[PDB]
Amino acid sequence: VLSPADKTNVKAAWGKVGAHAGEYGAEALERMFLSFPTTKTYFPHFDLSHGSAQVKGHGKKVADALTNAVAHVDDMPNALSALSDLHAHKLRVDPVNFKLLSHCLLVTLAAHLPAEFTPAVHASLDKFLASVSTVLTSKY
Amino acid sequence: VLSPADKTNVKAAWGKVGAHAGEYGAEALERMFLSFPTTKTYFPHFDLSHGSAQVKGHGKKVADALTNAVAHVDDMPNALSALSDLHAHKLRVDPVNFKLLSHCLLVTLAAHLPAEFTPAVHASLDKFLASVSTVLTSKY
Amino acid sequence: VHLTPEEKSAVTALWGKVNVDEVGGEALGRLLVVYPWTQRFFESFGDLSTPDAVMGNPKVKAHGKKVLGAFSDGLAHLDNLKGTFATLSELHCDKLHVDPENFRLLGNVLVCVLAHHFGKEFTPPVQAAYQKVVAGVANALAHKYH
Amino acid sequence: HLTPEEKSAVTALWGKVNVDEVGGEALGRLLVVYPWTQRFFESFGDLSTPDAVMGNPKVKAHGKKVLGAFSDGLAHLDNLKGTFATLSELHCDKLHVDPENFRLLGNVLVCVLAHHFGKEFTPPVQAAYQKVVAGVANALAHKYH
Amino acid sequence: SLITKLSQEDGAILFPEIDRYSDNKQIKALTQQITKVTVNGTVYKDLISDSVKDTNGWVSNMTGLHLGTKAFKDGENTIVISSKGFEDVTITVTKKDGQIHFVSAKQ
Amino acid sequence: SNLSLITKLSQEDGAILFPEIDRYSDNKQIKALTQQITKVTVNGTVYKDLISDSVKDTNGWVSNMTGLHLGTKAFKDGENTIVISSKGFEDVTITVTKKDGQIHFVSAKQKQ
Ligand code: HEM
Ligand code: HEM
Ligand code: HEM
Ligand code: HEM
Repeated sequence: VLSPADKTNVKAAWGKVGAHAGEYGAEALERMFLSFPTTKTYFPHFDLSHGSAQVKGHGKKVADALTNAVAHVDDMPNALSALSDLHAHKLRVDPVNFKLLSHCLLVTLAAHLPAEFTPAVHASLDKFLASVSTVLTSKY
Repeated sequence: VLSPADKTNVKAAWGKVGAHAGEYGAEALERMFLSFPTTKTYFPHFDLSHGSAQVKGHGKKVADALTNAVAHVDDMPNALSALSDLHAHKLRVDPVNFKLLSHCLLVTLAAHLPAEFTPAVHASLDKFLASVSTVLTSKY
Repeated sequence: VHLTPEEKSAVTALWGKVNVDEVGGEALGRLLVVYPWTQRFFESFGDLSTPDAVMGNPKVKAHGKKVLGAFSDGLAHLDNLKGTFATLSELHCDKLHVDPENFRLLGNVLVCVLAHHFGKEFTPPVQAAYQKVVAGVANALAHKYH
Repeated sequence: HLTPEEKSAVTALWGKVNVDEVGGEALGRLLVVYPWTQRFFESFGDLSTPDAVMGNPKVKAHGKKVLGAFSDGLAHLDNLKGTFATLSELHCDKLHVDPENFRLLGNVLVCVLAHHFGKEFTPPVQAAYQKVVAGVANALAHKYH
Repeated sequence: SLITKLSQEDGAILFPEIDRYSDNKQIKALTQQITKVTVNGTVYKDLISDSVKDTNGWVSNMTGLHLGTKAFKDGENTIVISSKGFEDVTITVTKKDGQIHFVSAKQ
Repeated sequence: SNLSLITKLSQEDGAILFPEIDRYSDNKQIKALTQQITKVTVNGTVYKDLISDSVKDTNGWVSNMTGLHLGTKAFKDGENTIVISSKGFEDVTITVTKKDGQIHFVSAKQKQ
């Protein structure tokens, strides 16, 4: 379902992120906690203040899991299998929350990629984030 | 996605439908048109009155598509590939509508299978209808 | 949400046949089995690891009775659901943080439980009237979010 | 509701919005990113590619009507339901649009604002705009119930 | 027989039956496909969603077709509406003592 | 009288397919005609609308996303005549030839 054009777009946009992956993951998490405060209840023992080391730390793990998913775009269910198990079985994350984080990741990419975030690239990144969400909610 | 227990449950419950497939599909469509009237706009060429031959025929089309998906439960994206092209590219069905028809199909099964619709069978049928809906919305 | 006189009559005739001690527990129990992430909110209820543990759990049965009682309250005040559910909306939205999509899921599980119990009596027009009711209850419970 | 600081942040960013272009960009992206929404715009002509959508004059003109309604909402934040009552009836009774799509359009508008403003579209500025677009989506869905 | 009346607004007139959301698919398609509007020979501009008060402008919205009265004169006024794939619609209106009256519509 | 919209057929096991008789066609006239089919006859034999069942070796027809499928039970060697009736449309006459197991498209006609 992710077309060759979509894979090209995702790889080109995500490749522009590069070394800023942790920074952008932390920014997307902060956007989510501020816009959708109920999402904070999933991290009760985190310091969720602006610029917190725990948020920065978690943002880099989220961004690296996305970088791994871009490299394994042809076999995403296998690559994110263990992560699908954690979110559904242990954390019990409500599937509506994946749409909230995906939106905040897209908003962060739009804010940092003025030239690259065209309507076609936006549609490709949306398809990619929806495919990751589908995989992460598949173990219910 | 669908566990061996889910596949067993779906095969056993859908096998109880048998020769009533068209009847149950027509009943689920009628439930959908009455409960969610905006869904009628997808069938402007239909006589949508109770017991109409067009709704009866379409219900048999839908139930037979589902019987085919139960037989190809191990490779549903491939079996439903052409049907998913049609619903996305030609019919432009809004993904929210697949949840409405899935709910009306579940209500029809609950009304006709009193001795089999246990909580586990209900959960397996819900997962099956959501898997069909996932394939049918994958070609956007 | 507005029901026609014929819809209001159909809803009330079916509801009088509902076992108030069991239907709520069955709907809550099925919500916990079919959408397992909802168990996150009922951790004080104990064992919910299997459909038997859920359906036989006394706290699930007792809570489901409170829920069904609130649905009965809504049925008696169909023209003022927002006011009727104001205190419950404040509880679910400000204290519990239940995403309002879960209100829609519970309403739909209740509709499946009614279809399961009533069979052929739960006709497509009877279901259409109950869909207006459960959407109205879900919208009144989500009101303190907006 | 919006706090005074949120209301101020929203108004300061909105004054910088090009009213002739942002609506077309948000509508065009809705049609490209969620293609089932094209079912409602068959009268607009060619929407077959992202370039045909973004260059379509009817998409640009419609975006101006939509952005004008969002501006009307921004001037009546305490009475969104009343402000959108006739539009809500239209979208339900005449257009048959599922209200979930109102949430999708609000989120595409937030992405367009982030894209145009970059670093200026901070996490607190976005949180205020999320309240606005959810309030507009809920007002437009009101006459469905 | 589809256009039969009009209403007066501030520096503008309104045709309610020229409805872009009509239950009659032919009326809906004609309004949606409008390419040209002229009043007494003067070409009007589609103002999209702006007010048409005292302009050579028109707007088609949920309440109908709103026309500014900048090019209106005393006596017989001729409005010509052109639509892609449709025959031109001629609307005749009369203006006297500030009042505009519907005379006829032809196609 | 010649129909330029139906120009070819494909052969299936005990069936023939007219892909241009499309109930989802971008041509609104083809779409409406296919949607409103009321009668299908082959060499005078009335065919039954099988809705979604296989038409293999039947006196049956199905209109779906790949076109109009007709079973070949009433087909004979030489000239075959197919008549398609549709509510509010003029009858469509399709001529095909059968020889050595092969069915060939000859012509399609319709008044107006
Ligand atoms: C794009 C989607 C997501 C990706 C790629 C992702 C990725 C990850 C990764 C890599 C971990 C750490 C794994 C480990 O070290 O054990 C994690 C943990 C976690 N995730 Fe997600 N996640 C996603 C969505 C969500 C959503 C939507 C929520 C809830 C609002 C959420 C809540 C959590 C929580 C609570 C943890 C555990 C944090 C801790 O206590 O260490 N995740 N996720
Ligand atoms: C739309 C249907 C719903 C109705 C009518 C409803 C009704 C109720 C009622 C009557 C109570 C008791 C309030 C009190 O103690 O005064 C309650 C409590 C509660 N509800 Fe709901 N509720 C609904 C949906 C949900 C959903 C979908 C969830 C979660 C997935 C949920 C989670 C809770 C929790 C966690 C409590 C507190 C239980 C406890 O601590 O004993 N509710 N609800
Ligand atoms: C929440 C945001 C929305 C706002 C503020 C909005 C606003 C508007 C406005 C101002 C009009 C013109 C009404 C008039 O002619 O008087 C309109 C028309 C329309 N809207 Fe929306 N709308 C929204 C969302 C949507 C969505 C999500 C869809 C579909 C997926 C949609 C489909 C349409 C269509 C088809 C028309 C008619 C276009 C025509 O015939 O030219 N709208 N809307
Ligand atoms: C469980 C999900 C669904 C299944 C299995 C299903 C199955 C089918 C099948 C088998 C066909 C006929 C295909 C053909 O001609 O080859 C069809 C057609 C169609 N479907 Fe679906 N469908 C599903 C969901 C939906 C939904 C949610 C809608 C909209 C509310 C919808 C609207 C249509 C329409 C408009 C047609 C064409 C009808 C005609 O022109 O006769 N479908 N579907």
